[PDB]
Amino acid sequence: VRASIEPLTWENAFFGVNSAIVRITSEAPLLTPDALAPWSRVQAKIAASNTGELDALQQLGFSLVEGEVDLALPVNNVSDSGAVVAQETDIPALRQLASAAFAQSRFRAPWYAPDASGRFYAQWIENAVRGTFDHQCLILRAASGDIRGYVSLRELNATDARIGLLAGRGAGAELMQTALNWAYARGKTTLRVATQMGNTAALKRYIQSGANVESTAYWLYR
Amino acid sequence: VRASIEPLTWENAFFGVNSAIVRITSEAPLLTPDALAPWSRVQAKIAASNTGELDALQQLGFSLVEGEVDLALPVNNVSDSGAVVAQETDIPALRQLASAAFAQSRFRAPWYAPDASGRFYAQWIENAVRGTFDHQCLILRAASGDIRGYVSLRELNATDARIGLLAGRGAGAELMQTALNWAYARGKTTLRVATQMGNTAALKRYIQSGANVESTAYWLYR
Ligand SMILES: CC(=O)SCCNC(=O)CCNC(=O)[C@H](O)C(C)(C)COP(=O)(O)OP(=O)(O)OC[C@H]1O[C@@H](n2cnc3c(N)ncnc32)[C@H](O)[C@@H]1OP(=O)(O)O
Ligand SMILES: CC(=O)SCCNC(=O)CCNC(=O)[C@H](O)C(C)(C)COP(=O)(O)OP(=O)(O)OC[C@H]1O[C@@H](n2cnc3c(N)ncnc32)[C@H](O)[C@@H]1OP(=O)(O)O
Repeated sequence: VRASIEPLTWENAFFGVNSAIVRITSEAPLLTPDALAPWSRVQAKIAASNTGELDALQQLGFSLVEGEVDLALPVNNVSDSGAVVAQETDIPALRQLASAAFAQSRFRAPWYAPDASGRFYAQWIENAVRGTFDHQCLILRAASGDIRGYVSLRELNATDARIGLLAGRGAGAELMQTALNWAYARGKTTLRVATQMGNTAALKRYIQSGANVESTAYWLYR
Repeated sequence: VRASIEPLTWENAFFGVNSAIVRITSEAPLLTPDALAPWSRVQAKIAASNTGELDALQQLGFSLVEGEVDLALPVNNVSDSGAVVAQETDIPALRQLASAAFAQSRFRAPWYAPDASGRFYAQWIENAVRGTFDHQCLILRAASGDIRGYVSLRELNATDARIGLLAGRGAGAELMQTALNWAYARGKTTLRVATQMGNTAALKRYIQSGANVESTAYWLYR
């Protein structure tokens, strides 16, 4: 296996770690134990179909962290769910929800500090509200005015949008409708969303809403 | 961590190995390096969501071999693809096809001998041909009489049937039609099918056919 090793600059500043990511290409230097050695953490993402790469990376000391499924949904005029655009005043509530809901990502212990995953996704949802990572966060409210669901969205290109984060017990159908309507309004044909392999509730909901699988992957760390 | 460790009786005789399967549970002896010692190969299948078990096993030196997705679809509106029940005379051709099609299985080298996977899948399809009404291999024919595709099927219980192997380039739709019809003929309401996480062509076909995800798992070996 040949691959470049490059620092994950953003994550390093955010987590306070010395981490890099492997990028497998024909032209890169040989991937060797010596090259990998000084890094506190190294990450690799590979297609789940590529058993050659899996074996090669396991023979360089990498372990499975999690599998990922990336799905796509056709976008049509589904009509709105009554969702509203999150405002700056919703940030504390959303950060709290997200930190609780996304504690078990690929930034989980023992790979990262116990609080790292919650911090990462609290920041993600805040950035969505502010429009600096995702473009918007959309919210559903209960009768009491409390948030019962949210979904963050961004435009990817001329044809595609992507769900960043999505959460809300019993609100899955409505949140998918919300995300598809947002994409439709922006002239997209395709709405993309990825989830962990283990997240059967999410997979089921995406498929119920019209998704099909586009790619599958493993994240492996050293 | 506690787990039972049991010999894989059939595989041991078939492959000529001394292997066992580990299943993590509270009412079992501690899972230790010593308990794992007297085996040539140990397997574990875990829910993809169970990262606690993943890391327990990785601490004991288990490695990912592959991920699986199990899906189900309702048996509703069925029809006749023109498929036929495989006969003894079809066995040599089917063994040849299945050995080739399912090469990159969880019995691939380096985990097993180079010929192991081919032997296993040829035996699988042969067993299906030599089955009764409860376990069959069905063949789709080209106009030449050649095998265009095949699917193995088993009755599970009062409500369910399961697809074992399914293969035929350009024949996915017709093979799913065949399977649904077979299940219907036995008054089954639910059809189940598992595939490897990396098999996006199979995943897409199953979802196109109305399947949704039921469970996801990793196979790890030591
Ligand atoms: C882009 C991304 O963020 S991907 C990750 C998606 N987000 C999450 O995982 C956040 C937590 N999950 C959720 O908010 C919701 O489960 C959703 C949005 C994924 C799905 O919502 P819905 O389709 O309405 O499903 P709902 O929440 O009603 O769940 C139904 C059942 O799934 C189960 N379930 C739901 N989430 C989980 C979970 N994280 N772990 C285990 N079981 C779960 C529940 O037990 C529930 O009850 P039942 O099994 O007794 O029927
Ligand atoms: C229960 C089980 O056995 S699950 C495993 C299913 N069986 C297999 O994987 C055997 C090989 N594959 C096949 O027989 C079939 O392609 C099926 C049944 C999976 C799907 O059939 P269809 O839905 O008709 O898809 P089709 O055969 O048209 O394939 C579509 C594309 O996927 C690709 N593809 C199919 N199987 C595979 C595979 N195992 N690995 C990589 N790519 C594949 C094809 O090359 C084709 O590419 P193209 O569109 O660029 O020509």
